[PDB]
Amino acid sequence: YNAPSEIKYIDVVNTYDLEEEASKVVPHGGFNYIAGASGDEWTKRANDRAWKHKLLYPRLAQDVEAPDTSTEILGHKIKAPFIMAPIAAHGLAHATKEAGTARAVSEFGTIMSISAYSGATFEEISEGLNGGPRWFQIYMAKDDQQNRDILDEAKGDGATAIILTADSTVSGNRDRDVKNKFVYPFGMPIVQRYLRGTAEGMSLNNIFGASKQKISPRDIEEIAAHSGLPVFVKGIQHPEDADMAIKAGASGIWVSNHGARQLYEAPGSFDTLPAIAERVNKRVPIVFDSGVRRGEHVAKALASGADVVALGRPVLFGLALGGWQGAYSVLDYFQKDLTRVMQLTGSQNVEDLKGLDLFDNPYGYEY
Amino acid sequence: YNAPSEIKYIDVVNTYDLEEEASKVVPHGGFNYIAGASGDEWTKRANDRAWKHKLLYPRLAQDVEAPDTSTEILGHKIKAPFIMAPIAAHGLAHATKEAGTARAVSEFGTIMSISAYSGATFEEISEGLNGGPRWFQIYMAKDDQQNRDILDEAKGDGATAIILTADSTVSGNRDRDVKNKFVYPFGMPIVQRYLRGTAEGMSLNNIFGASKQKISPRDIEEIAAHSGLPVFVKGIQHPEDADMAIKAGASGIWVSNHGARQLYEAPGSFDTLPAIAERVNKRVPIVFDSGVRRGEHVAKALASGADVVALGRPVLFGLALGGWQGAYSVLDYFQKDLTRVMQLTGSQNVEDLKGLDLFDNPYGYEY
Amino acid sequence: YNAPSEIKYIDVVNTYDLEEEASKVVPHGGFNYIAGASGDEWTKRANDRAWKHKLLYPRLAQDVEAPDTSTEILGHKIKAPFIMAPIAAHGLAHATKEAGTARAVSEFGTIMSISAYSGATFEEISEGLNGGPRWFQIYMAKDDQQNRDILDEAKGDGATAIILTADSTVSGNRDRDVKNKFVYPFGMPIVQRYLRGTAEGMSLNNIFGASKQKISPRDIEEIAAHSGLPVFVKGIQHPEDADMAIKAGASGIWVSNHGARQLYEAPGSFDTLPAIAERVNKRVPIVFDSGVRRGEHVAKALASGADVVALGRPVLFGLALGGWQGAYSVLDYFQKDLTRVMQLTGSQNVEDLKGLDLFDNPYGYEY
Amino acid sequence: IEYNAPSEIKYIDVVNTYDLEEEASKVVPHGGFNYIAGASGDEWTKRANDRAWKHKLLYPRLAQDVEAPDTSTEILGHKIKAPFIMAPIAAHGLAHATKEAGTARAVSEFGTIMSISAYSGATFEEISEGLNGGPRWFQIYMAKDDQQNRDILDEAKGDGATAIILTADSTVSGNRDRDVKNKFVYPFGMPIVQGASKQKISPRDIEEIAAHSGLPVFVKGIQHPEDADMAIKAGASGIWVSNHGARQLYEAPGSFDTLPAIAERVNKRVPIVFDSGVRRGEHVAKALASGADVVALGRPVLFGLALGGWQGAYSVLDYFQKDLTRVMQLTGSQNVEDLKGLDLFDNPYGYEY
Ligand SMILES: Cc1cc2nc3c(=O)[nH]c(=O)nc-3n(C[C@H](O)[C@H](O)[C@H](O)COP(=O)(O)O)c2cc1C
Ligand SMILES: Cc1cc2nc3c(=O)[nH]c(=O)nc-3n(C[C@H](O)[C@H](O)[C@H](O)COP(=O)(O)O)c2cc1C
Ligand SMILES: Cc1cc2nc3c(=O)[nH]c(=O)nc-3n(C[C@H](O)[C@H](O)[C@H](O)COP(=O)(O)O)c2cc1C
Ligand SMILES: Cc1cc2nc3c(=O)[nH]c(=O)nc-3n(C[C@H](O)[C@H](O)[C@H](O)COP(=O)(O)O)c2cc1C
Repeated sequence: YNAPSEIKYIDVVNTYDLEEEASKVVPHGGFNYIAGASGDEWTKRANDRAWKHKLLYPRLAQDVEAPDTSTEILGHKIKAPFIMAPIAAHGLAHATKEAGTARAVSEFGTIMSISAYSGATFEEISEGLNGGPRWFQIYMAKDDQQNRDILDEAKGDGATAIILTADSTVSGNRDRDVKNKFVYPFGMPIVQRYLRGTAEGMSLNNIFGASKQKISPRDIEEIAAHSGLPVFVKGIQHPEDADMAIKAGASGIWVSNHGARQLYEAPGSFDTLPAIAERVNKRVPIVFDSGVRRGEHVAKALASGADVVALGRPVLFGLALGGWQGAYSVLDYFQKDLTRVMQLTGSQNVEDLKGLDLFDNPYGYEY
Repeated sequence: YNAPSEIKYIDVVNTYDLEEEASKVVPHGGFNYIAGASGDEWTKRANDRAWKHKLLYPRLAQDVEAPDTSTEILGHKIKAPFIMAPIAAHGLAHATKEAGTARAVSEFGTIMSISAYSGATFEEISEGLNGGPRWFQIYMAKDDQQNRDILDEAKGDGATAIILTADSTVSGNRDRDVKNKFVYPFGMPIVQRYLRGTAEGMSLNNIFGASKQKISPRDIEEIAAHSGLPVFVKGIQHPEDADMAIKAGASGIWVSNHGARQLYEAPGSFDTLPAIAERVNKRVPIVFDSGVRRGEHVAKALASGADVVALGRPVLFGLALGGWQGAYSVLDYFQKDLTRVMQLTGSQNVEDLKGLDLFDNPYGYEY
Repeated sequence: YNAPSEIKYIDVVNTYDLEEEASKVVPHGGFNYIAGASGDEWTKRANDRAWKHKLLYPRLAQDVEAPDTSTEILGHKIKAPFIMAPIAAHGLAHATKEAGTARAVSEFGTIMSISAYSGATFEEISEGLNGGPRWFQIYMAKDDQQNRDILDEAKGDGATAIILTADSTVSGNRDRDVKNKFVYPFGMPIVQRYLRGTAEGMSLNNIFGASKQKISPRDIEEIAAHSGLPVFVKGIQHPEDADMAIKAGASGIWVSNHGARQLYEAPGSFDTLPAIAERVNKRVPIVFDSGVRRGEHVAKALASGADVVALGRPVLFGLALGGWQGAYSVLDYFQKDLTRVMQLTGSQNVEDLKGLDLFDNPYGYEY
Repeated sequence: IEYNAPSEIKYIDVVNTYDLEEEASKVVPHGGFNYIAGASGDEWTKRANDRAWKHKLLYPRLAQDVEAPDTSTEILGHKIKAPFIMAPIAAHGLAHATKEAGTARAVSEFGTIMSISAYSGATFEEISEGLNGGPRWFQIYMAKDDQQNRDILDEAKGDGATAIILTADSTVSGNRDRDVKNKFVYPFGMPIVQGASKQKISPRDIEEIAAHSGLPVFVKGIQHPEDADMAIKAGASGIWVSNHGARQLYEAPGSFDTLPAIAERVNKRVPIVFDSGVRRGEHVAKALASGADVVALGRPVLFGLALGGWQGAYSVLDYFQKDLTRVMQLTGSQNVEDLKGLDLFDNPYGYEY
């Protein structure tokens, strides 16, 4: 499996261009596994087009200069209001794999979310992170004991938070992977205690198929008790699941449609956020994801009730293209892109963004 | 008439791809008789896009495992909440014709609907049905006795329900058929009793022509008294017709626009179901059709007030590609596809699906 | 100037196809003068797409058979609720010019509207009409005497109503005609008196330029008083103009935007009709035009508050393809087309069309 | 650095202004051509500026007793032939050799107000030549150093500027994808200046520029009505609704969708200049009916400059006037005040209808 191995910074004019550029260095099956989404990919187009439903205003004479993008979340100072989303199998994009990404995230100065379906070990990622804050994302086992072990091992690694992803009890209808009969070209060290024998050669359907299908609120309570760490429930799109999660002991709400890779013919993630934030009414922090590509998106997410956003596909396309330097280039882009938007909207800091007016656009994408 | 005859299962990644796949093997006239719709087919595209007006929510920690797709309608236990739609002249799609389809539907475990314009005899379909349940769909003659005869034969063969298709009192303006100058290349045994000889060589326009134009509610009463069977009234888009049908004695309502093949410049069928369902007010069962293509459209219909759905073009496209096994592949796909959707929306059984929240998308297809 | 001369019936499948088909046998300039409209023709597209804002319901068990398209307007019995709209310079479409169209309309059994910018004389047209009813459409001269003159000639020739086209005090910005430097290849005998020459070699801007710009409500009183005939005011899109015209003695309101050939960046004509019909509140008859192409449109117009529609561009493509007989085929197409629609909508007669429920589509054209 | 703008001077036939964009791409150097035509991000907000005109639609009106409509109007004492003036734009040299002076002469002979950018490729003297006694407003980009502002404003009152336009929506550049991709470097210098422009602009800066210049000040870049309140309160004599032809903030609305709410907050306290997207008489009319007092034209004049110097520019100003004159006739507008009273049709379907 010929993954790219080249390391370097890259010019990021916009993050949409990176998809096509990565398509040229990443193996066909893997690239489309990274890029693709459920069905004819309509709900992924909605993730992207929802950004035009709410439009930013330029603001004049605001007494603003050198905006400060820093913020804080569960006591982690970070350089911008974004973090790295859990993404499986970075190996698919670059030989340095999760360590590559980790090192970029670490040096940028934000949080790395580690995925249960990681291609690399904790040890290999820890050396990439070099003491940087990390949270861990769990896809659960059926067997309770294996869950205690993963959470224990994750804690020993230093994870200061746990992410329950619950939107993937079975796989989404990912036509690209099915037509390419994709199977993972390496193992998943952390979870293979419950695939028992390698993830290599298996499809994402049997992997999700061996994880826990029958997740209940009790699982959120349980994980919080055992881990002793703050718990995010990730994949939420209906506000009712925000109440349920919080009542179950979640310390944060992660709004997300899994980048349209799960339930098809669903709304674009950003359209669900206001309602969810209104229900949460600031009881816990909110991380938002699924379709962020621009600083104008980070702003809009913040203005709409998110505390931070999680970045995914672009950072993977950066990795592919220049390893940890390519990824850092993408993180650096987002900060600078955000820094421009703050200046033109009268935002001195991250709290100002959360308070911005938004122009409602009933006409949508075609205007 | 060079129908395909090859029998086999097929991969089904989605049902849309089947269209182009069938055109390569089904001859020009018959293929376009099956695919196309009235006018420029704007309403057919409406049936497809209506699905994007109400969107599903993913639900999390719903305590759901191995969802059950079985439901019951008018005493029949069926494996999934869908039935086969009455479709004429399956010979256009495949040499095994209505028998092929019958075998698949019966072997899958759901109800077959028999078209009065079937290319095969009642006897030939029975072979195919090997005991499975059937409903009979009548295009009424003008002569009463001939209605009684047909209903009596239908009931003789085993029909447990009669479907009155009342939306075809004259043909829609099917441009593809006018320009191809399409005429049926074999006869219709159940109805030639009222044609100018045999249905072979005739346009659908004159066949409908030979059928009853002046259909009134007295006909619903008459069919039900005579047949002593449940009568569904089919082709309903407007709520008043549903009340009228029920007062006239109908035992179910069948929401349909005939796959856009009749009145042009009308709404997508799905946009009309809620208002019809409110007027029905759970007095009788509702079957929905016209545009179903995914498990998600199956769930959205039940959620909006149907009890089951009817499948059409997709099953025919499959039958063209692999006879009874091609058709079976398609039904199986709709079942697996529904199963995924139930799990992700947090529906343990079919009754849960009818209680689902939908997201209103006022932006429409382009979002 | 090489206009078509062939006379024959034609196969009309839909009226949209006729446009491209007439382009094959009509000289570039004259064709594009017929086909085009103001600006980028966005408002011509709005005229067509507005039909998708209100969608017809099919209705079942309506007890309808052989519907009757006949109707009556200001005491004229006619075979269908449509009339021929006034259009200049028919000789650009066909050698028989306005006499061929007259023959078509008269044989069909509806009303002919004569343009003041006709290229036939009153006697040539009158010959094709062989006694059929006619309405005369005036573009006013600046000089009062010449207005009295034209009306005297129109009443003497048989006209039973006068149509005041008032939406063209100056020309639309018709981009096709400027780029083609289009000018008329023959004279216009009826208005010649107030052009300082012959209409031959003149642009439509300079012709409209000679006509009265300063049309006021007194111009309506005066035409009524002089003619003694019922006066339609034509080009209305704003309800206030309906009040104004009726208050000035108009006996009819003709809703129109000149088939999008005048004011650019304006609504599709059909969207403007309900408001107008409400303000009119049945004080006088309403003719609708500007975009009619199908029987569904005729039904929607009548259901939205029109008594009749007027046909235009497609009748002229008809004339190009087969002179009076091609034209007749189009009228006969509209008659048949509306007949199917009445059958499926449950309309026995023309009055029934006026009471139809329409489904509201807020999603517009892409749905 | 090397720049080879077209130098031919001629009148052109303008059928519509959309066609001028591509026509001018055939005779303007690629880099500079796309500097003028391009916008931020993937230009969705520039497309938004154009499509907004389809949100409100004009009605034809009949028997309005109208003839020879009159497009003249008046703003802060200036009598102008049409309710449009020229927007402030930099680097006219990018379009034509005659640069700002060419545009000046078209604007002057036509009979409306030239607006002069601080970042112009020409001297006040070179521009005054083309202007030939005609009226001018000076648009400032503020420097950090107060003395330079005061010096540039004195200079501008010296040349005869009768208003000052403060442009506050460019505290940092838009994200112009084309310029980055084409590594476009500005080919000439800006002799009215000499980057470190004033980021931290406040209301106090409005007060100060009114107070020193002693001229009417317009605030330019407004898309939020609060900012109209802030401007009038700080002493602005005018409000200039603009998103900078979409060359600035991305993923924002089309300028014309924001106009009504601003007009409503302004309450005719000061006059309103509107811009960003104007391409037809139909748009001048809708801007006016939606609360504007005059519009500013930009890209289409420049494209006319490119194709025919002052005479191309002029052909464009001429086009708008005739185009607007057609619309007035068909809408029942005798004069420019009548346009501000026009009813508009609400189109909730959007561009696709
Ligand atoms: C290739 C890929 C792999 C992913 N793997 C995981 C995973 O293992 N666990 C998880 O919770 N989310 C996973 N996600 C979802 C992301 O955390 C996030 O929700 C998504 O990337 C946001 O969409 P965007 O990247 O298009 O902005 C994955 C997404 C992608 C594209
Ligand atoms: C080729 C074809 C033939 C049909 N023949 C009949 C028929 O004989 N009787 C009837 O009641 N409906 C008939 N229908 C309508 C179907 O019962 C059903 O309404 C339609 O196929 C559903 O739309 P879809 O297939 O596009 O989802 C036919 C539909 C198609 C596409
Ligand atoms: C080529 C052409 C010539 C026309 N000439 C006239 C005319 O002389 N007088 C008039 O009142 N309307 C004229 N009209 C407008 C028609 O009366 C009518 O409003 C229009 O054709 C309806 O639009 P449609 O043809 O797209 O349905 C003309 C329209 C066309 C297309
Ligand atoms: C190439 C270019 C340069 C510009 N330079 C300036 C400038 O220096 N100062 C300023 O206030 N506005 C500037 N603008 C904005 C214009 O004043 C005006 O707001 C814009 O042209 C309106 O967009 P439109 O011409 O596309 O309708 C510029 C616009 C363009 C396209």
